[PDB]
Amino acid sequence: SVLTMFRYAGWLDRLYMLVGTLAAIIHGVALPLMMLIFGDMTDSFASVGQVSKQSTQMSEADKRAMFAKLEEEMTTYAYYYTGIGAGVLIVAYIQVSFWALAAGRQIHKIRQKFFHAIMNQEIGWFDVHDVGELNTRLTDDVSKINEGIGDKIGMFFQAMATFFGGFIIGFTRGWKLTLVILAISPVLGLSAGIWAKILSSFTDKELHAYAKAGAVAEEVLAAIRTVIAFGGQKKELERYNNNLEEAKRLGIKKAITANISMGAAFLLIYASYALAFWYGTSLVISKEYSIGQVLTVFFSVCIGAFSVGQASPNIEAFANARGAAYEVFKIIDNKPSIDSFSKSGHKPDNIQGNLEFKNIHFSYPSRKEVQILKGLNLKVKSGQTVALVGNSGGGKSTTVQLMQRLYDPLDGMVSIDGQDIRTINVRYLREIIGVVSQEPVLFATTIAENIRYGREDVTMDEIEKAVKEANAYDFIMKLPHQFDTLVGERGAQLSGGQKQRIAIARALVRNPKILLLDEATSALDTESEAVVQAALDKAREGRTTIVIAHRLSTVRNADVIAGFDGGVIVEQGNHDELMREKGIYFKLVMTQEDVPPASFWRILKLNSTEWPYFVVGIFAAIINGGLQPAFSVIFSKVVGVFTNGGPPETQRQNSNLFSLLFLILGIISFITFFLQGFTFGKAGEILTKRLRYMVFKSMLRQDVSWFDDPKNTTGALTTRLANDAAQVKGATGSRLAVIFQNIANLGTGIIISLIYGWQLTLLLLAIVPIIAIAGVVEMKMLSGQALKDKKELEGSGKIATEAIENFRTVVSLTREQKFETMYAQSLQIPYRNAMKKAHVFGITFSFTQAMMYFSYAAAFRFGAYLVTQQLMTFENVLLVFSAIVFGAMAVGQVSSFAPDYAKATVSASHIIRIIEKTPEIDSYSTQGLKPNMLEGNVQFSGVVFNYPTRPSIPVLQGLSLEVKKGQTLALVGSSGGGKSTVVQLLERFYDPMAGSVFLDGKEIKQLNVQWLRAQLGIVSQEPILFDRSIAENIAYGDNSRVVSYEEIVRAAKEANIHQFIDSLPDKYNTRVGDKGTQLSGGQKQRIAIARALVRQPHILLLDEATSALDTESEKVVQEALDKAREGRTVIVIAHRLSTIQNADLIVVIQNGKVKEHGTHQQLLAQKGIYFSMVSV
Ligand SMILES: CC(C)CCC[C@@H](C)[C@H]1CC[C@H]2[C@@H]3CC=C4C[C@@H](OC(=O)CCC(=O)O)CC[C@]4(C)[C@H]3CC[C@]12C
Ligand SMILES: CC(C)CCC[C@@H](C)[C@H]1CC[C@H]2[C@@H]3CC=C4C[C@@H](OC(=O)CCC(=O)O)CC[C@]4(C)[C@H]3CC[C@]12C
Ligand SMILES: CC(C)CCC[C@@H](C)[C@H]1CC[C@H]2[C@@H]3CC=C4C[C@@H](OC(=O)CCC(=O)O)CC[C@]4(C)[C@H]3CC[C@]12C
Ligand SMILES: CC(C)CCC[C@@H](C)[C@H]1CC[C@H]2[C@@H]3CC=C4C[C@@H](OC(=O)CCC(=O)O)CC[C@]4(C)[C@H]3CC[C@]12C
Ligand SMILES: CC(C)CCC[C@@H](C)[C@H]1CC[C@H]2[C@@H]3CC=C4C[C@@H](OC(=O)CCC(=O)O)CC[C@]4(C)[C@H]3CC[C@]12C
Ligand SMILES: Nc1ncnc2c1ncn2[C@@H]1O[C@H](COP(=O)(O)OP(=O)(O)OP(=O)(O)O)[C@@H](O)[C@H]1O
Ligand SMILES: Nc1ncnc2c1ncn2[C@@H]1O[C@H](COP(=O)(O)OP(=O)(O)OP(=O)(O)O)[C@@H](O)[C@H]1O
Ligand SMILES: [Mg+2]
Ligand SMILES: [Mg+2]
Repeated sequence: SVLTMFRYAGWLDRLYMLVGTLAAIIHGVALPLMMLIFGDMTDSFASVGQVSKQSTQMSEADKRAMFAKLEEEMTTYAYYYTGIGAGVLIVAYIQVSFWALAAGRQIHKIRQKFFHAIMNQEIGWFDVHDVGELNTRLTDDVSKINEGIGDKIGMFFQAMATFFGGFIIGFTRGWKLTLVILAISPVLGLSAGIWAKILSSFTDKELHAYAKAGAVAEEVLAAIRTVIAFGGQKKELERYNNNLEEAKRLGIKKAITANISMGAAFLLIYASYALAFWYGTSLVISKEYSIGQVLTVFFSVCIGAFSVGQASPNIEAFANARGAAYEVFKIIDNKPSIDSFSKSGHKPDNIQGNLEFKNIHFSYPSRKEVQILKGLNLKVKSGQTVALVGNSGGGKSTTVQLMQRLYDPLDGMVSIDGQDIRTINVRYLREIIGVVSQEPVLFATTIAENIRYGREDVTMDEIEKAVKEANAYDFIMKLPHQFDTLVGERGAQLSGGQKQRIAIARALVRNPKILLLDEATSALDTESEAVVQAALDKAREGRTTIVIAHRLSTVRNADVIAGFDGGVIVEQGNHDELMREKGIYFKLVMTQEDVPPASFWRILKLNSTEWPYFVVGIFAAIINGGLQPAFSVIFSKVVGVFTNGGPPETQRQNSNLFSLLFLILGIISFITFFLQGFTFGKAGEILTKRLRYMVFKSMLRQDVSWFDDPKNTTGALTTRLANDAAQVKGATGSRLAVIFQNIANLGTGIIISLIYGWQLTLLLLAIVPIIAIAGVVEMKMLSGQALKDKKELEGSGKIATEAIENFRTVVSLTREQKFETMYAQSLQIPYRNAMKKAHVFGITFSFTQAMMYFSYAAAFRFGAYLVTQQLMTFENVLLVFSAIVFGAMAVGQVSSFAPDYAKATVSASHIIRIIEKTPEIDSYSTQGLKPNMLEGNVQFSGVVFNYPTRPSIPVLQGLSLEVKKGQTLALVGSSGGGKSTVVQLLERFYDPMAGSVFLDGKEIKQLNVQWLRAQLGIVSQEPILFDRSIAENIAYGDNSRVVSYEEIVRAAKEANIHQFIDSLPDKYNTRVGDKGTQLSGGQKQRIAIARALVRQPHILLLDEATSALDTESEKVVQEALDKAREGRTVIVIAHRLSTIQNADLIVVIQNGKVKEHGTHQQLLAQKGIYFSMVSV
C-alpha cells in the first residue's frame, strides 16, 4: 500500500528510473571524491607547508620549491575537477531528466486511469458519494503525486550517495571514530520516517478539506443563477470559508509538527557531532590518531551529513505524494457490480422488444429505508406504446431508470424477450435504449456535437432528419452558426423547449429499439408538442416505447396505460377500459497574458499583515543559513587552537569548550530551524487561505454574462481557482524559507572570503552571472509554456466536470469512452510540455552543477598563482575554498526554485486580475435606492435585449408590459420567444440594450441590486436544488434572515410537499441529491416553489412552476396562490391552459413582441393566436 503509486511504471519508466538512480549515485559520489583530496593529499602537503614549515630552511632556496610542488599538484587537481565537471554535467541531466520523464509518463497514465475509474462507477455510487470533490482530486492530488515521484527522488538518491561516500571514506581513513559519528544514523532514519508518516497523514486530511472546499465551489458555481437570484453569495462564501479554515488549521498543524521534528533531528545530530568531536580529541591526544586523520574523517562525514540534511525537502515531497495517492488509488481500485466497460454478457443479434418487469422491488441506495416499488409488474409487447401515469413520486422514473439498469432491483427481474437484462452486456443493453429524461441536460458544445453524443457516426443528413422529427430544424436554421452554435453549460443558452427538442433528436439519432420518454414534452408548446407527437407516432411500429406524461393528449393515443399507486400497477389496459374501470386515470382525466514580472511580489503584499512572522523567519534564515559556511571558519580555529595548543591539558580544555560550543550550536539550530519552517509555513497557509477566499468572493461577484462565457465553465472555474492557489503556494512557505536559508549560505561566503582572501572573491563575480543567465533563460521558457499549460488544464478540468455533473446522461448515452478520449486529448499539450521541462530542467541543473565544479577548478588554479606568488596563505586558500563549496552546495536547490517561481508569478498575475475585476451589475455594491415601501408595480417600456453570447440575435424587440399589485400577468407564446428573458431581465441578470424596466415607477438600474432581488421570489423553468437538507433548501429562499422551522413547514404546506417530507425518514433533514436528483421532478419543483414562497415576495415570478406537478398537486398549489393573490404581484409563464384563464391579464409574446393582450374572455372572443393555442 505504501508503494501503491509507481503502479503504472512499465518497462520504460522502470529503466528511466534505474538509469537515473545510477546517474544520481555517480553524481553523489562525485562530491566525496572532492573531499578525498582534503585532510591528506592536498591538506597532507598543507599542514606540512606552513605548520611544519622550517622556521627558515634556506627558504630563499627551497620554500619556492615546495610552493612550485604545491603549484603543480593544485593544477593537476584542477584538471581532475574539470573532468569531474564534464562528468557531472552528463550524469546530472540523466539523473534529473530521466526521473522527471518517468514521473511525467506515470502522472499521465495516473490521470487517465483515475478518470477512467470515475467513469466506471455506478449511478448508486455517484448517489452515495459527493462527486464534486472528484475534479479537485484530479487537479490537486495528482499534481501532489507528481512532485513526489520525480526528480526529487533523484536528488534524494544523490544526497544518499554523497552520505555513503563520506561513510566509506571515513572508514578507509580511520574506523572506530566514524562509527561514533554514524552510530546515530538509525536515530535520524527513524526520525525521518516518523516525520514522513505524520506529513502523509496531515496531507491526506488537508486534501480532504480542500476537496470539500472544491465540492462547495463546484456546487455553487454550477448553480450560480440560483445563488444570485436568492442573494446567497455571502452564505456560499461562508461554507467555502469553513472548508478553507479546516484546510488552514491542518496546514498549520502540519508545519508545526514537521518543523519540531526537524529541529529535534538537528539537536540530535549536533549532540552526535559534539560527542564525536570529544572522542576524536581523546584519540588524537592519545596519539592513536594523527591530527590529519581526525580532520579527514570529520570533514568527510560532515559533508555527507549536510547532504542528508539538505535531502529533507525531497522526503517531504515523497510523503506528500503518498498522502495524495490514498484517495485517488482507493477510487481507482473500486470495482462496480454493474460494469459498463465489461465485454461479458450476451448481445442478441435480433431483438423484438418484449419488456417485462416481474415482482420488482426497489429501494434507492441513498434512501434504502424507503420502498419505492413493491412487486411492480408490467409487460410491454413489441411495437406497443405503454404510458405510465400516476402521482409524483410514485416510481415511474424509477422504472425508467431500472429499465436501462442504472440500478439493480432488490427483488424481481427486468427482462427483454424473456432474458434477464443482468445477463446482457451493459453497453449493448444501453446502446439499444434511446432515452429522454424528465429534465434534459445538454453539454457545453455545439448542437451537432450534442446530437452526435446519441450516435457517434451519425451523418448530417440523419441529424437533419432527426431535428425535423424533433421540430428543432426551424430554430436551428434560423439562428447563425447553424448546427455549429455552441450551447451553454447544461444547455443553458437555449430555451427550455429548444433544449428538450435537442435531447429528443439526440435520442432519435440512436435508432433505438426501446424509447423511454420521461415527460419529453414538458417544456414544449402545443404546436411543437403536436408535431413531435406526430413524428414519434409515425415510427412507432418498429420500436417499443415507455412514455411518462402529465399531458392527457399524449396519453390518449397510447396502446396501453399503466397507473401507479403505492409502488404497484393498479390499472392497466386500454383508454376505454380505464374509463369503464373508473380507476386513478378516471380521476386524472376528470381533472382536465501580460504576466507582469512583479505580480508575485504583489501577492506577497496581500500577506503583509503577517510581517512579524516573516522578519523572525528571515532572522532564522540568516542564522542557520549563515552557519553552514561559517562552520568552516570556526572549524579553522578548531584545528588552529589545537595545533598551537601545546600541553595536553590545554588542548583538552579547548576541545571540551569546542564540544560545548557544538552543543550550543545544536540548540540554536533546533530553535532557528523550527522558527524558519514554522513562520514561513504559517504565513504561506494564511496567504493561501486568503487568496482562495478572495478569488471565490470575486467569482461570486461577477455578472451572469461572465458565467455565460465559454471560457468560464464550472470545471474551468474550479480548476482555475485550485490551480492558481496551488501554484502560488508552491513558491511560498517552507520552500521560500529554504530558499532564504540557501541565499544566506551563498551570501556569508562573500564576506568571510573578503576578510580571509579578497582576490579569490573576484571568482564570485565571474561565477554568479554565468549561473544567473542560465537561470533567467529557463525563466523565459517555463513561464511561456505555463500560460499554455494552465489554459489547457482549464480545458481538461472542464471535460471532467461536465462528465461528472452530467454522469447520468453520459451513462445513458454510453459516452464514457468518448469523454475519456476527449480527456486524454486535452492532456496532450501539458504532457508534451512536461517532457520538454524534463530536458530543460535536466540541462539547467546539469549546467549549474558543472559550473560549480568548473569554478572549483578555477579557484584551485587561481589559488596556486596567489600562493606561488606569496599573495595569500595556503591555509587561507583552503578556508576560502571550503567557504565557497559550503555556500555553493545549496546552489542546486536554489536553481530548482526556478520552475516554481515562474508558475507562481503567472498564477499571481491571474489572481490579481480576477480579484480586481469589477462587474457591470455589482451585487456587492451598497449604492442604489432602497425604497421605504414597495407597491409592486412592474413595467417594461420598449425593452430591447440581445444575449451577450449571441449578440447578433435580437431576443426582445421593444417589449412593453405592465402589471400591478394584486394582478396576475400570464406570459404565453411559442418556445424561444423570450418569456424567460423577461424574468431574467427583471432580476437584473443582464441590462437591456434599449428601453427600460420600472419598479413602482423607478428604473431598476437606480435601485440597489440586492434590494431589488430581495423583493423577487423566483421559480426557474428547470429548478436547481443543493446537496443539502430539505429545510436548508427551503430556507435558502430568504437569506440574511434565520428562517424558523414553522415558516419552512408553512411554506412546504403551501407547496403541497409537507406530507412527503413528513412521511420520509429524517424528514426535513433529508439530504437532497446534487441539483435535486435524489427527488422526484414534482417533488423538486414543489421544494423550489416552497423556497420562493417562504420569502413572501412582493413580486412572484413563476417560470412554469407546475410543469412537473400532478393535477391534484397543481390544484393545491394554485389554490394556495389564489388565497394569497392580493398583496403581491405575480408574473406567470405557463404552457398549461388551466393556469392562464384565472390570470388578471394575458400577454402573447412572439418574436420578442406583444401580439395579443387582454383577459381570457377577450382573447377567446377574437380568433387569434390564443384561440389557436386553446383549440390545440
Ligand atoms: C547510460 C546512458 C549514456 C545511455 C542511456 C540509457 C539507455 C540504456 C536507455 C535509457 C533511455 C532509453 C531510450 C528512451 C527512449 C526510447 C523510445 C521508446 O519508444 C517508445 O516507447 C515508443 C512507443 C511504443 O513502444 O509503444 C523506445 C525505447 C527508447 C529507444 C529507449 C531505449 C533505451 C534507452 C536508450
Ligand atoms: C551520452 C551523453 C552525451 C549524454 C547525452 C545522451 C543523449 C544524446 C541521449 C541519451 C538519453 C536520450 C533520451 C532519453 C529519453 C528521451 C525522452 C523520450 O521521450 C519520452 O520520455 C518518451 C515518452 C513520450 O515522449 O511521451 C524521447 C527520446 C529521449 C529525448 C532520448 C533521446 C536521446 C538521448 C537524449
Ligand atoms: C524518500 C524518497 C525521496 C525516495 C523514495 C525512493 C523509493 C521508496 C522508491 C523510488 C523508486 C520506487 C520504485 C519505482 C518502481 C517500482 C516498480 C513498481 O512495481 C510494482 O510493484 C508494479 C505493480 C504493477 O505493475 O501492478 C512499483 C514499485 C517500485 C519497485 C518502486 C518502489 C519504491 C521506490 C524504490
Ligand atoms: C559558456 C562557457 C562559459 C562554458 C564553458 C566553460 C569552459 C570552457 C571552462 C570552465 C572551466 C575551465 C577550466 C578551468 C581551469 C583549468 C585548469 C587550467 O590548468 C592549467 O593551466 C594548469 C597547468 C599547470 O600549471 O600545470 C587549464 C584550463 C582549465 C582546464 C579551464 C579550461 C576551460 C574550462 C573547462
Ligand atoms: C569559473 C569558470 C567556469 C569561468 C571563469 C574561468 C576563470 C576563473 C579561469 C579560466 C582561465 C583561468 C586562468 C588560466 C591561466 C592562468 C595562468 C596561471 O599561471 C600559472 O600558474 C602558470 C605558470 C607560471 O606561473 O608561470 C595562473 C592562473 C590563471 C590566471 C588562471 C586563473 C583562473 C582562470 C582565469
Ligand atoms: N436518486 C434517488 N435517491 C433516492 N430517492 C430517489 C432518487 N430518485 C428518486 N427518488 C425518490 O423515489 C421516489 C420515486 O420518484 P420518481 O422520480 O420515480 O417519480 P415519478 O414518479 O417519475 O414522478 P415525477 O414525474 O413527479 O417526477 C420519490 O420518493 C423520489 O424522491
Ligand atoms: N444564455 C443565453 N444565451 C444566448 N441565447 C439565449 C440564452 N438564453 C436563452 N437564449 C435564447 O433566447 C431566446 C429566448 O429564450 P427564452 O428562454 O427567453 O425563451 P422562452 O420563451 O422562455 O422559451 P421556452 O418556452 O422554450 O422555455 C431563444 O432563442 C434562446 O435560445
Ligand atoms: Mg419523474
Ligand atoms: Mg423559458
